[PDB]
Amino acid sequence: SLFKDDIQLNEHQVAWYSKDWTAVQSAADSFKEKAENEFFEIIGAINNKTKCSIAQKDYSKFMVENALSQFPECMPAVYAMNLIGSGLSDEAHFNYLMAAVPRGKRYGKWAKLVEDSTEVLIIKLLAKRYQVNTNDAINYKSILTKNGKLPLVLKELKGLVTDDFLKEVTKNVKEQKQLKKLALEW
Amino acid sequence: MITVNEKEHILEQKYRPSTIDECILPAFDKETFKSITSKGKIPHIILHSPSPGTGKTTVAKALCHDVNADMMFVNGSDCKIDFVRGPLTNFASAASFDGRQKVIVIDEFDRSGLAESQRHLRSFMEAYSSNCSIIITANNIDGIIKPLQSRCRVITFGQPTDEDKIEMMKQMIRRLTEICKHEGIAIADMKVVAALVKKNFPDFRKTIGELDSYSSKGVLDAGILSLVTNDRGAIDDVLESLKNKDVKQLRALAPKYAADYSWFVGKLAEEIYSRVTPQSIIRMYEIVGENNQYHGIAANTELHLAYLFIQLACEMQWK
Amino acid sequence: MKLSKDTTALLKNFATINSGIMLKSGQFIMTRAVNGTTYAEANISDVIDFDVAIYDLNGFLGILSLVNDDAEISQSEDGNIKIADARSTIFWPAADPSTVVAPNKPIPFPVASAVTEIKAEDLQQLLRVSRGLQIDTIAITVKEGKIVINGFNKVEDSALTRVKYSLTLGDYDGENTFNFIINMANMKMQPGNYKLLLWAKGKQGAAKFEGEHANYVVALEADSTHDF
Amino acid sequence: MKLSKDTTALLKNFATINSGIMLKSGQFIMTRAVNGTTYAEANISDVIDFDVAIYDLNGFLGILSLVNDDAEISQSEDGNIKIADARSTIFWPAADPSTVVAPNKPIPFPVASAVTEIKAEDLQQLLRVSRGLQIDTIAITVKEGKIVINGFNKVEDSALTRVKYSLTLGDYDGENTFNFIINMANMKMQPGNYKLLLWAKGKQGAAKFEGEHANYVVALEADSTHDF
Amino acid sequence: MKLSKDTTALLKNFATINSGIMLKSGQFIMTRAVNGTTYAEANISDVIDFDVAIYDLNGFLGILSLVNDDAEISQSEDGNIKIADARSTIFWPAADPSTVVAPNKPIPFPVASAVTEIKAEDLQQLLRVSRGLQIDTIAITVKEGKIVINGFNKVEDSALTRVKYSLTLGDYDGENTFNFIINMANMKMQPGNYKLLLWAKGKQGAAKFEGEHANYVVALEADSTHDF
DNA sequence: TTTTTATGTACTCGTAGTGTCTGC
DNA sequence: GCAGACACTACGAGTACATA
Ligand SMILES: [Mg+2]
Repeated sequence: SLFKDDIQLNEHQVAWYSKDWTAVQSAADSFKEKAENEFFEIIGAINNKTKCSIAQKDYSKFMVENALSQFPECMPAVYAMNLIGSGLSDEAHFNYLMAAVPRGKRYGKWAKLVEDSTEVLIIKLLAKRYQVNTNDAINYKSILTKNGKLPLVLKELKGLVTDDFLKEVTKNVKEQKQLKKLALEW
Repeated sequence: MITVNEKEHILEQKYRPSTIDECILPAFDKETFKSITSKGKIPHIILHSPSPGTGKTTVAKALCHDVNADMMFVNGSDCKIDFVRGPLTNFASAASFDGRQKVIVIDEFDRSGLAESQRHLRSFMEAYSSNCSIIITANNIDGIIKPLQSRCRVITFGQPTDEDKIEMMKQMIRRLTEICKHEGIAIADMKVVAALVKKNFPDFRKTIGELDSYSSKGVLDAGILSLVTNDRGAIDDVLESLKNKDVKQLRALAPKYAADYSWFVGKLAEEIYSRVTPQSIIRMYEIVGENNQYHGIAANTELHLAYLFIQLACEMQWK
Repeated sequence: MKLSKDTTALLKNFATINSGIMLKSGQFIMTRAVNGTTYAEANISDVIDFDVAIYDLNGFLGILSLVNDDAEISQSEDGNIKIADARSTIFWPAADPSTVVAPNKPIPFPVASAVTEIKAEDLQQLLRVSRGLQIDTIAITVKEGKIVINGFNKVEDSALTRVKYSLTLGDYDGENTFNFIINMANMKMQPGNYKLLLWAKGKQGAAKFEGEHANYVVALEADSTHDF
Repeated sequence: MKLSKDTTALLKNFATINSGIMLKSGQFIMTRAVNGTTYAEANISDVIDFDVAIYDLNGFLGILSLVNDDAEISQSEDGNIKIADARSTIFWPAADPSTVVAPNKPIPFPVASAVTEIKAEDLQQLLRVSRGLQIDTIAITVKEGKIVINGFNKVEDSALTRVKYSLTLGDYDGENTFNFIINMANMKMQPGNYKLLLWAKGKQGAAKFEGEHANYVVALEADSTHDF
Repeated sequence: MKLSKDTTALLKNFATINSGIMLKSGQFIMTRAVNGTTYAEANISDVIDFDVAIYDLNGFLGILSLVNDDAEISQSEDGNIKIADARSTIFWPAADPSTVVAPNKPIPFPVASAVTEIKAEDLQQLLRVSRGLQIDTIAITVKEGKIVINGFNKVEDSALTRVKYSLTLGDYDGENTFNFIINMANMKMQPGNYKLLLWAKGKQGAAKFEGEHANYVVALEADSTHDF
């Protein structure tokens, strides 16, 4: 901190002029700021009957179909492009929707279910040890409470929680609250 | 008035404008560029189309030319992180010894795999902002990370006003005329020049590239006008037979286009959309969409095309 | 203005406190860490006969290894650096002053709050020692009369109490027990024998090692407690 | 219990053959694949002091390069494990045996139909030719009295016809004819001198690789052909 | 037929020009790059006794380090390449000529527009510097009655505006004036002293290096300029 | 004002780890 | 002769597109 007169060189200027790239990097990483899309001005036009004309902007037959999939007033039209639309021009799939789904409004919230993260890990586990697909696995868990005492079996299987396997269950440090959680109360 | 490069035969690159005035642009846009060249210093800028050949990468070099910058021109896809650390850091830190604005032109920077380089650039732009500025050229903005658009004046092309379009077109016609004098191309009918411009409007590159291919015979006459306004493949015989609701004719055209179906079906959607009433549109997609969908299960493809025609004939209410 | 095995050597080192450097005219040269933490001055045989700033020193010097020792360096026509060799010539870029951090002035060291010294292998011993066992910080302080250094690993020894190497320097005539700390990557000086002046006036202090070639000054670390 | 520098290396190696392992008390380890293709046994000089099952091996040997080498790996106070360190302590999961495929069959290689040796430097040459000459199967057999190896290319040369490689391994004296084919994929030993004992009666069979640091036994591919 | 270290060091070179090669009986070998930019011809120690096309040169040369330095080679009954060792033996796929872009014969070099020569000592310094100086292309013109050479940075440079380097070759006897630019990338020659043969018939134009071992031709750059 | 299906296939980037070879 | 430093490879991250 010598010299004692430096108009502070900004976090960047120091990164670069000194040329250690690892500090330059974290300065890079600074703005990663990941978000994008504007697909809701496309949904909006199909709804409000304004004009966009597409072509210019990226379009998602999956994203437009799903968004509308919300309001039952639309399902007839989406249902249509769903059976039939596989194989239509994005230009088309769009032009159609303009001329079918009639009113306009929608407010935001999609419906996503509530996952008990624990319950999913448990079924994903059972289907692993037992080489069954997910529906029997759910049967097993229903059964395995009501006798044969789920702690007996979760204790045997706590063996494979391999943290490759957790990445399959949730996506965050919620995922590390779980490593511990069945390592525990059985 | 017109800059010619003379090291190129390819002719849409022979006539590439040297300065900001030679460029044909929307009024407000030209004016904002004059404003910039006036102040003598050039900010960080993004030029984007997404329609090709509106003049983005041309105006990039012109802006530099007008302010007399020391300019490094760089292919976007060549500008990976080690380039920015390497060659660009050198140039951006070095001092031009005539006191010229230093400017780095990164052309066609909208590639996806360069996001890592672009982030690395966001810190750079603030460090070296005193020396030199960056002009990015892009076809699709979303390929430019948000913090780079924050740091720039984003100027957006080829989306003129209704008036600009009318002026720009006059300006482009005047220009084409002038290119013809120079090139030895005889203009018999001015109507064909106004037609080439209108045909390919946003894209001024293709509009000149066209002129080369219709000049085979050194003259533009009423006969060339037929080929410029005319449609070389088309759909017309089907569209017409559909309106007339006749069948023997539809029955006969089937085998013609069964040849390549996926393309034909596409044109038919595109072309009927314009020619039929609003709730006929919604019906036509259900009819064409369903037909397209089962094609490739359907065993006789020529018949499957006939089936499509009979279907549309009856249900299409034509505006 | 040719350059000798002697003067290039010391310069490859300044290249490690700071990548670029600014040299003025004299037999005088000096650099600093962009961030402050470090510094270094020196006088040398050969004579700098023009003002110029460099961006890529480590690079610049590599380029010199490739021409004739008797290669005369000049300020080139435009104002960059012409390196005229035997039957060839190289032109390396003069860089923009405002993109190279050099010392404002040759910071003048106060009087010693403390004085002692160090030995070449001792400095060799230490430098060598740390990284191996993972040490990355140290501390000079009075211990049983004399002065000694205690090397820590501040990554796995946060609050600094499990020494992992130690070296004695020479006893302490004055009277009070102080405690000085330095980061380890901050120790750029070249081995050999250095007289070690120490200093303090606030939560701020310094430490100017004196070698028989050049001088190095290193800041302290925030949690050092002098006894003044 | 404590695990050495040589033991752990037969542990990264037994991971290339099974995700999981079960070693038990003794000075013996062994594992074989969930597809019963590949068997590997090894006698170590660190004496394993209890019966444990790990769902994952190559995961465990990871939390073990970090800890220093005291590593009193004991058993946790709740059925899991305890890696004791010079200065820390770590806890790995421990799987119910129902979740690991363990050999359970220290069956003894019957008797050798024929025996022969291979020099380690000459495993070298083959483990490497095959890489860039593109081999994926080989066949051990008799050419001109000695026992040879042929490398082929099951994909390009669909029926082992054009030999991309041959290697000569010291004569056969017994009077038999044979052609033992092995899918290179299912071959996983670290180099070294290896005794080669190959057995087969009629159609069932296998090859056993005796080495001074481990033992290896794999299965002839579909078509191998002999008269024993 | 056998091949020695010296021979191969060549072909490992000729690889960097064309990854394939066709070669026939004699002490002559040659390759020209697929794209029509460079070409090398070679007289060599070892002796070729049959025609053969190699698809993957850069790795055949590789296979060859995988046996002793002496193994004999020939055309197999198998009309492929047999590298036979003391103990082992390899069988390298000889490719169909159709696919190995080779030169039918040897085209003479236009009695040279201009002549001069370059010390191998000198040329090492060019390559050496070019890494150091990011010199990607060069130009050979006439500065004051002598033949110079200038390295550039076509990247940062664009117009070849500023010279970063300038060897000084011979003197210029005759009275034309020119500027022959050369893509550094296109310069694939094992170092050693060369005679230099330049040529141009207007828009036509090339450059020939005349070694002690082989001769090399590279294409000028698009606006190499001259009055020939 | 809202926000991403599951399987298989292909391609580019950066970086880290890996190996063979040469100047002071 | 060995480090240094170069050239190469393997991998994981993010993007993409056709199917269902
Ligand atoms: Mg462009």
